[PDB]
Amino acid sequence: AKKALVNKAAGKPRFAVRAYTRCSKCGRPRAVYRKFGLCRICLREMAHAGELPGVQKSSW
Amino acid sequence: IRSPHKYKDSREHFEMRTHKRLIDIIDPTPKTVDALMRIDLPASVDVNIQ
Amino acid sequence: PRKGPAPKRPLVNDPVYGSQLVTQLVNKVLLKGKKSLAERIVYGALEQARDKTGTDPVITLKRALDNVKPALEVRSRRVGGATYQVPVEVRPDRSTTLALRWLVGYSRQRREKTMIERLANEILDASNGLGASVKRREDTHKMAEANRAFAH
Amino acid sequence: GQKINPHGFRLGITTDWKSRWYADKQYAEYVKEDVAIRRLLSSGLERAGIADVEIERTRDRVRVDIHTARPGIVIGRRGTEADRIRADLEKLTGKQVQLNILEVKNPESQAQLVAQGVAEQLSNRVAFRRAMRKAIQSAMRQPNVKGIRVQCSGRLGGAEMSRSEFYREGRVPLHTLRADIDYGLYEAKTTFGRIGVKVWIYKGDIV
RNA sequence: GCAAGGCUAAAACUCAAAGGAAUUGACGGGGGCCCGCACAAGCGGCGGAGCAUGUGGAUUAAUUCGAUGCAACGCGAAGAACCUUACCUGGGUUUGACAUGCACAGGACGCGUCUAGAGAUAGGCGUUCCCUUGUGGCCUGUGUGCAGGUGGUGCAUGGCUGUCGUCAGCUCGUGUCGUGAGAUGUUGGGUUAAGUCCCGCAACGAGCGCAACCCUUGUCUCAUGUUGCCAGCACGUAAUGGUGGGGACUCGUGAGAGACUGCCGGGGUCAACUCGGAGGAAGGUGGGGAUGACGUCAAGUCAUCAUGCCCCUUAUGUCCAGGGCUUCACACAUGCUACAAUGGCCGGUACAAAGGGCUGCGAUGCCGCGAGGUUAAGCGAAUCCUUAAAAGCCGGUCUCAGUUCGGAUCGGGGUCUGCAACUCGACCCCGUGAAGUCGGAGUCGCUAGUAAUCGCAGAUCAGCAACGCUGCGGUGAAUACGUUCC
Ligand SMILES: [Mg+2]
Ligand SMILES: [Mg+2]
Ligand SMILES: [Mg+2]
Ligand SMILES: [Mg+2]
Ligand SMILES: [Mg+2]
Ligand SMILES: [Mg+2]
Ligand SMILES: [Mg+2]
Ligand SMILES: [Mg+2]
Ligand SMILES: [Mg+2]
Ligand SMILES: [Mg+2]
Ligand SMILES: [Mg+2]
Ligand SMILES: [Mg+2]
Ligand SMILES: [Mg+2]
Ligand SMILES: [Mg+2]
Ligand SMILES: [Mg+2]
Ligand SMILES: [Mg+2]
Ligand SMILES: [Mg+2]
Ligand SMILES: [Mg+2]
Ligand SMILES: [Mg+2]
Ligand SMILES: [Mg+2]
Ligand SMILES: [Mg+2]
Ligand SMILES: [Mg+2]
Ligand SMILES: [Mg+2]
Ligand SMILES: [Mg+2]
Ligand SMILES: [Mg+2]
Ligand SMILES: [Mg+2]
Ligand SMILES: [Mg+2]
Ligand SMILES: [Mg+2]
Ligand SMILES: [Mg+2]
Ligand SMILES: [Mg+2]
Ligand SMILES: [Zn+2]
Repeated sequence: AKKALVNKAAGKPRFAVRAYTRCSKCGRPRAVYRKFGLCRICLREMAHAGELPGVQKSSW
Repeated sequence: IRSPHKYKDSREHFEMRTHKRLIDIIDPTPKTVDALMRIDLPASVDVNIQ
Repeated sequence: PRKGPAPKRPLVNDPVYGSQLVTQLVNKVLLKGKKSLAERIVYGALEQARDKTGTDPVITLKRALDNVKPALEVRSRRVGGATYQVPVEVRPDRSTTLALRWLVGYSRQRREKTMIERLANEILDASNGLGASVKRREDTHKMAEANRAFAH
Repeated sequence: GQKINPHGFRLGITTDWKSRWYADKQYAEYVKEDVAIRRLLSSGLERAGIADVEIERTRDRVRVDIHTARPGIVIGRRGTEADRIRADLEKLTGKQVQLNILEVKNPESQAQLVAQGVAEQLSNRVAFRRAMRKAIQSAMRQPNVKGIRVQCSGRLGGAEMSRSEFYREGRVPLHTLRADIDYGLYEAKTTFGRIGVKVWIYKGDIV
């Protein structure tokens, strides 16, 4: 994303309903999980690297 | 979705498990609670006292 | 398939009428997994047949099946610049399957109100040799007869 | 773009997590803190040759473990660069930081270090077909290395068409779960762009 | 030479080749063998109707950008009213929303008021701490290096992904044969799901693949007993294991056993292996998942990110308010609801799994026809809520009708979220009651707990998901002769 938009999201906007979440690592606006604060991509690389405790591939 | 773009039918699943046990009912003996609070454990295990 | 025949599944006798014929009938009527509903429909049809003829319902059903079971089918094939029908024998279990399918299919499109009485009427007409189910067997036999030339 | 990450495939079977803690409500900001820590410790320490960073958080106390082949550089002028880094981490988190550099025994049989060295040579314009071979020989001259595979891909020496070659010694059973396959990935910043370098090191099945 | 024509036989001009053998592949409407919901046998659909969603085209100030046979089109988007947003109109700013280097000066900052659509601007206050004594922090202002760019090139790239295809292949070392490209091994006879394995052989070995190790479901043993269970006693409120209690049953979660052609009969070079039995919860890979070799498509992505070159720097940067991304003579694609009696409606009543919950779930009670409102027990949870599963079963009614089917469209009145519901939210109530009576050429999925059908949950999320996606359980079939044809 653009740094202006990242700063704007990080700030405190007028009309608190305007607040939205971006990826904590790359700044993606879409597909951001609340429990990690990461987008699906950054989640996938971090989980494979093992930098996310408790998370692992799922088979059943 | 695995791909960074446009391949919806290829996906990957992830779990996150939590294990829970030791709801033991040890007596509130003041000398025992001494050991309970002075013992420190791995951080990977979370412990709570009720 | 290509790797030989597949195992077929077995069926159990119907409690009220100790036959597998009515079990096959309920499995032919069954739709959407409503097996209890199919059993209700079949039981009602058999009871109406019994109350209209006096005769034992499964005996009436066996008579109807014997009436509608075919002996020669007409499997199609292509040889050169033309395709034509080839009459072949029908094995017994396929004949029973095909007869039950014909009965239920033709009773589903009878001009009456409920499926119970539609199916009962179709069974009675078939046992008497009058119904469209019997007409279907006769048409099949005529087509198998009018193509004996291609019995290669 | 077809093979699974070797570490992720065996995570929880053979390989282990690089971050250890438990946080129910404070999960997202622990993640946000760790990513910033990892940017910090990746910046400026490239000369130091960082192998892997492990993070430990124990009830409002952070324990960071770094592994490298050259702890002297990370420490600095006998405890000055290390103190400056610890001050940076303290400013970053606000929680008291315990910083530890241990050692890296064999920066020859260790992927993410072999890969970093190869990428260094590529950035210094060494012939890739020679850098790859010397890295492979150095790795196969190690105590417990049943095999290695090294792959480089990109413009590979100022070419116009990007390509990808790879060499192989020993056996590297990627599809086997009971294996112990270390993985390493690094990118060389050549004057013509970026060049990916991947290393798979097989160190026998299991304990 | 009767003729057809035969015989001797050039040049201009033009091309940089034309050719002969043999090799590796690819292909054939060549041959042999084998396989796959490929066909056949069945079951249910789509193509016709209404609506939802995406796309082409058209339109528009803008309808941002990307994806385009299989392998684009409920795709990027796991949530476009503002925000998101990258587009349009207009209003601003321009060392900048954000980081550092070099040169000055000393509060930065916060509170409140007015003007404004807002961005921003001014009225006035709190204040320069740290020793702006000097170093420090911070900041302006001037600038200056810069920052910034969802601007270009996916045919310069990394990384990530699809696809052929979970198809069974793809290679190497030494040796041998050939002038050589190369070959052999990897061919031949059997066998397998498999380059799986056996028997032969100028080949002998190896590697990545296959299989196996991992998860889950199916049986049992041991350990264990709360928030889980209730057999034997008491207690039985209220029957809500509710209580004392118990280690019996289930269950929960840990460690193990078990399945290996292990045993038997027949076949087979006595070999691989195959057919059939026994015992077993399960028998030949028990079912399912994870797992994608060497490579191909200059496949997809410069809009996750990163990045080489190119380009902008009072603008292609950045802020804001309205609008747009939701248009509509049409066309395609994926779905949902139907066209009814194996049904609709009404009344009574039984049986799940898997998940979610402190900025939260709201049990109870009261109000409301209802969406909902209010009080509020308990609960970071095997203990509280979510929690009423629906198909199902019984009874009554409707009696084949464009209907007591269908539920689009439109009129009126409301609830909630949100600063805000016109463009452009969901839901509720009353009324309205359209097309549609089973769908041309054609075309799709599926071999068993499958298809078909019925509900439930989650992610994103203030609200929008009971038509999408990812899962969970309930009921539960019909067929497979076979390999001629596609
Ligand atoms: Mg929002
Ligand atoms: Mg030739
Ligand atoms: Mg051929
Ligand atoms: Mg067919
Ligand atoms: Mg249709
Ligand atoms: Mg249609
Ligand atoms: Mg578009
Ligand atoms: Mg498609
Ligand atoms: Mg789809
Ligand atoms: Mg907008
Ligand atoms: Mg490409
Ligand atoms: Mg081959
Ligand atoms: Mg060969
Ligand atoms: Mg093999
Ligand atoms: Mg395998
Ligand atoms: Mg291309
Ligand atoms: Mg393109
Ligand atoms: Mg980019
Ligand atoms: Mg760019
Ligand atoms: Mg706006
Ligand atoms: Mg759209
Ligand atoms: Mg109705
Ligand atoms: Mg009812
Ligand atoms: Mg009431
Ligand atoms: Mg009506
Ligand atoms: Mg009409
Ligand atoms: Mg009708
Ligand atoms: Mg048709
Ligand atoms: Mg929601
Ligand atoms: Mg839909
Ligand atoms: Zn991200």
